[PDB]
Amino acid sequence: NMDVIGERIKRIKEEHNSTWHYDDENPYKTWAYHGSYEVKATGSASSMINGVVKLLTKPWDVVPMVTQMAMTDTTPFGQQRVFKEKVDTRTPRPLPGTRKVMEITAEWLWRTLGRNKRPRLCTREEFTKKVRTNAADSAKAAVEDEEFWKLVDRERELHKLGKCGSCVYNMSRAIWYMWLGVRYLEFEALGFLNEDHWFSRENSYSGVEGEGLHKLGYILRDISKIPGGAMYADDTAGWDTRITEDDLHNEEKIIQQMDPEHRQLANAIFKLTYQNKVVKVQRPTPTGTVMDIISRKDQRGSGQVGTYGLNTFTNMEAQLVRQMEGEGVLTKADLENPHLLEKKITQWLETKGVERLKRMAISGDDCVVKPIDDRFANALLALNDMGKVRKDIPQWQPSKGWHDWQQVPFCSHHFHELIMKDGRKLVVPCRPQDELIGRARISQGAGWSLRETACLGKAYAQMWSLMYFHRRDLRLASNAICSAVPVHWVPTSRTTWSIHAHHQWMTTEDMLTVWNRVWIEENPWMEDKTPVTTWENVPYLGKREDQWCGSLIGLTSRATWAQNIPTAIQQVRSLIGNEEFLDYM
Ligand SMILES: COc1cc(C)c(C(=O)NS(C)(=O)=O)cc1-c1ccc(C#CCO)s1
Ligand SMILES: [Zn+2]
Ligand SMILES: [Zn+2]
Repeated sequence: NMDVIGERIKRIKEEHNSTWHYDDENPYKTWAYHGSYEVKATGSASSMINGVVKLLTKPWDVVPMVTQMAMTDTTPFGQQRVFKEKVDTRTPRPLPGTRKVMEITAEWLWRTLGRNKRPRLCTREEFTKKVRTNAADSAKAAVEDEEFWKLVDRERELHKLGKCGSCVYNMSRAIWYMWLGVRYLEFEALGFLNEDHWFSRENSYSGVEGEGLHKLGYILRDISKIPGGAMYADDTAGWDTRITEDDLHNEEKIIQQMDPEHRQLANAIFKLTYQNKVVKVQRPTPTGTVMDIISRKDQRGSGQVGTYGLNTFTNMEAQLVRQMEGEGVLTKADLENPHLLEKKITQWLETKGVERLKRMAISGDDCVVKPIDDRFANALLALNDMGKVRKDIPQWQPSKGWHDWQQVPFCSHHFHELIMKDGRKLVVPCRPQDELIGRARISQGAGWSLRETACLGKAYAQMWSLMYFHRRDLRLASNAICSAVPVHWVPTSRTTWSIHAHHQWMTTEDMLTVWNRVWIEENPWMEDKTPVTTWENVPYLGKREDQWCGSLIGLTSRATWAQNIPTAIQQVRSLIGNEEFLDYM
């Protein structure tokens, strides 16, 4: 193993030869531990609170989920316990018949995914444009420095030789340049999966990449029209820790479709940074804080360019295998059999594969599957054996599916079908309201002025006006925030890092105009393009559904908040100062 990871550990060991030691009280059980060095502790035990959002959501000061969200421990202590609880495990090797079906399905799926698209290298200028559009950080400064690109070039020359010197995953500007450089090289070799939308629904059938939260419910409703059994949406317990050596070798098959110069760099990423990895994690000790240097051959590195796409790929494969078991194509005897008949798998993929992909909505580890019947509920042999054990349910207990697409969980949301006052139907995204309020009350970092805090508050308010307008409390709080924040101040930072977010709320354009563009003009499931001219015609969930999804409507404290909200708005305005404000109430 040292022939692939040895150089990286050697450079770390040499840079910290003063404090480098082999701490034999290290807690690693499934990861190879190489050594430790002294570091300055980073992170926080609590998240910073957005005062503008907090002042305008007084009834949620007394809400447990809202309080919990504001916690989140990122200190070496928090790092260590998350590591222990999840990441320090070993997934049993799938059986030989299971490995054979996975291999056949992976080959077929990669061929299907690359039927129209050809892989390509991503560039310095693409990465630069992405970093700049995200910053609008020291990454924009690094990208502007020529010396960063020279370090990138030197690392790439090692990769071309089948060597790695500085690509270390993290759980001086040199170590920052080496981190950003590692990320650029991964983007260079595997970025095409995202940049050329390989997991778009048109290209992958099951995929939803590029679709947007506002489209996911409509796609779930379209899946519900397909004849078959219930809709299943099982959660995997820590998916990234369940990515096996066999999954990694199956994902690597995409290199067969690459040009020689591309294949060489992508092979370097796979072999040196995915199938082998050097990881840095902080750990508190009685003497202070230390950085541990660890390594392993499997699992997925969560904060990587290829993670979403490769998790989507492996989940599509795993769900097709489960569909085959449900249909009787794969038996218990087949999974144990190294010599299992490849022909029946090939025949099922070639005749039914695409139709079975159309029965799914897959986004990374998130899946919704509508099998041909309910035999799928009990088809658990391959799923458990591939290592994709379902979260909080005994291993052999049948899955529970839904016969209403509106009850189906997907991507931390569920979706409602609303009837507008004019008779038109809308499909809207929704989640427990406490989660929406709790998240909006969290500020992103310390040393933030009232202006930056208010502008992030406005971003949350405008996201609610666009995606969660159907929640009575959120429309009211959104109107309150936008009345409290100067009209000409541009929303800043980001409300989410979700791939399903297109950030149409990041504007000073009228929110009703943005609402019409997204929900009416651009909406392919909205045949009638008649605009909505007033928010009074922008619908709400039925009051009982709003309440079932966490609304405080009907409570006295909520009525008291709604009545007194001009007072709280005025208090925010007075502390912001003499600026131009508008009355949205
Ligand atoms: C599936 O969508 C999401 C999934 C998750 C888990 C989270 C989240 O909680 N993010 S977080 C941890 O607060 O950063 C956020 C969203 C989105 C919010 C708004 C969106 C939009 C749009 C249309 O353009 S998409
Ligand atoms: Zn490297
Ligand atoms: Zn709901």
